[PDB]
Amino acid sequence: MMYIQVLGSAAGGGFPQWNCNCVNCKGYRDGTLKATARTQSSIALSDDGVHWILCNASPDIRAQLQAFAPMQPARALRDTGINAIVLLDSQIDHTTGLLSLREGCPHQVWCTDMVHQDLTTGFPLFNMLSHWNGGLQWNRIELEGSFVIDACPNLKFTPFPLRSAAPPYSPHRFDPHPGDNLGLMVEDTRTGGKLFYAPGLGQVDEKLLAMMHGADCLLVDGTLWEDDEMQRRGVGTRTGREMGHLAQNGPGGTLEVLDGFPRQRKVLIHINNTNPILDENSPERAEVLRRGVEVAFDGMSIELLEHHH
Amino acid sequence: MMYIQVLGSAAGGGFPQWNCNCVNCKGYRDGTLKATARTQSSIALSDDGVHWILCNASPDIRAQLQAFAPMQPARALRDTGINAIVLLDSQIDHTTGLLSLREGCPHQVWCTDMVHQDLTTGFPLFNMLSHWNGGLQWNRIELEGSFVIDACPNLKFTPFPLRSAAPPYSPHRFDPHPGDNLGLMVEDTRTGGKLFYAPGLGQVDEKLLAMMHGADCLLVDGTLWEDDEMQRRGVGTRTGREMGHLAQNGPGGTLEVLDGFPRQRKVLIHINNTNPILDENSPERAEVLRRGVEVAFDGMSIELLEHHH
Ligand SMILES: [Zn+2]
Ligand SMILES: [Zn+2]
Repeated sequence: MMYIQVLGSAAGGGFPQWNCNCVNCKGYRDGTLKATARTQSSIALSDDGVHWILCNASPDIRAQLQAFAPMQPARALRDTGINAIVLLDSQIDHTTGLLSLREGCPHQVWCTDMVHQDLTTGFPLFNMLSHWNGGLQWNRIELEGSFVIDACPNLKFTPFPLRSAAPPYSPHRFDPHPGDNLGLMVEDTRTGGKLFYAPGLGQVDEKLLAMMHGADCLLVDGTLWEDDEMQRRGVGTRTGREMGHLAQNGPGGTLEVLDGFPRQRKVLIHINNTNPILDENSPERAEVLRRGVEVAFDGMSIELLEHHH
Repeated sequence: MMYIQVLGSAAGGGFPQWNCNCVNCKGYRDGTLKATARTQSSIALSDDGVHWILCNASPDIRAQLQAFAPMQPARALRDTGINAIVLLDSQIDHTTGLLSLREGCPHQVWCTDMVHQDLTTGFPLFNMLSHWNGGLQWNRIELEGSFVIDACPNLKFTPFPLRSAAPPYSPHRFDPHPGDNLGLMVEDTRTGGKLFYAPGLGQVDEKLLAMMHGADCLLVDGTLWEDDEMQRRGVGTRTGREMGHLAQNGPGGTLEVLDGFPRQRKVLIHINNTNPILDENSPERAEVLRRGVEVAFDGMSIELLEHHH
């Protein structure tokens, strides 16, 4: 059994977003819209329900941990359910939460060489936190092969490369490198149960589709309904493909992709505050549910029991 | 009229603290203790109720802004009630929140040269955020005199120096400098109403007491009940004076200091998760109330109407 806990299900900014008055955010604050607030994207993984691996450390991490009881097992005066953190990239929204964990150092942190470079230079979290009881202990994610975190010995992690898009602060934003961005396959080696985790997905190739077919649960980018959603709502000028996100709708959209995966569990995560699927009364949400696709929400629990083969 | 809004009232770590199972934190999670959760120390100031100055940008800033409606005036598709941010020091718990505001740059940020040095080097927030639409625009706080922020033209800020204690990450933690730490006097120049704000206060001298007597409201360090509170609760080894905090109780304690200020409004803020005054049923809380002192809570509103003279 692999336990997957959705700590946060929104895109950057969360929902509602602090400075946003789009139809969704204003509607939420007004009480006129049936939607649930969401913190920024982050999941926790476990093979036993006691030892957890945090995937991405969001700026909302304090509220996220507090809302999920296994994060505080209370086995000692000081304690936490977090046994390791895996970073998929070096973006502020995926790393800032580490600052809020510094009272609990040392932490085992898994990330690529490229992300470690960013987090020792442009956003020098490793350097900063080294002054808190040894700080973050770097475990290198290699760009081929798999890894296993000791605390959850039955979870086998196999990262896969995504198009490189270093964050704006990065010394190499204008010079992208392999290892800037990855997605995760996670296997419970006791059952063969497999999670495909790609909260940021801007393109799909044949090899990607192949590896998805071997998965049991697909947890994938749900940022925008349409590629021009930001402009439609009047709160941004950047497009979906510009931000490295495939929209749900349209030719080559994620809903079209997911049509080829009837037997997988399918869940959208990393949902932007502008996305109508957040409206529980929207025809867009209705269409997602009609396609057998789920919309992640904070506190969602996914249990992977077994492999389909 | 000066509006003071307590966005967060806890010390670093907040209450409950994510990795803490002390009597208070465990009691809160158990439902067996009558206490209210608190986010990390931060206040907002206004002279008109519409334009706000944030004092310290805490890691809890998203939840803090969301809980206080004037922070979203909704005058445009993009909007915020934050017109400026004042930093009193460069500590992670007082600055991290800026990362969560980057979608709203440019921001006017007031801080000393020493804090600006830290935030361009060891924790390079200014450098990072410069890539978000101009980033943070530095306004230097000088080490003498006053300043006025344009958006609230009736608030006159006069900082006062505190003992220098640069954060652990700082290139000069072992070499403290004037300007590392300050407190604030804030005057409504329409009424002469004055706030004395010292959320971190480790010592008091004659000049400090003098300037306090000229204030109408004293909003001061409430971190620990006793100097050895951390050890008593079993969750730390550092002492109150070691962390630059005068405890409420004992010779030279803040309660003893506050005895000399009968006519000022007196409010404790920046309260540690270990502090028994958080227990609404504690005899420690009872003693505070008996002394005419208040315990800040998230969402507390303080209105300064006029000067006592
Ligand atoms: Zn919005
Ligand atoms: Zn505690």
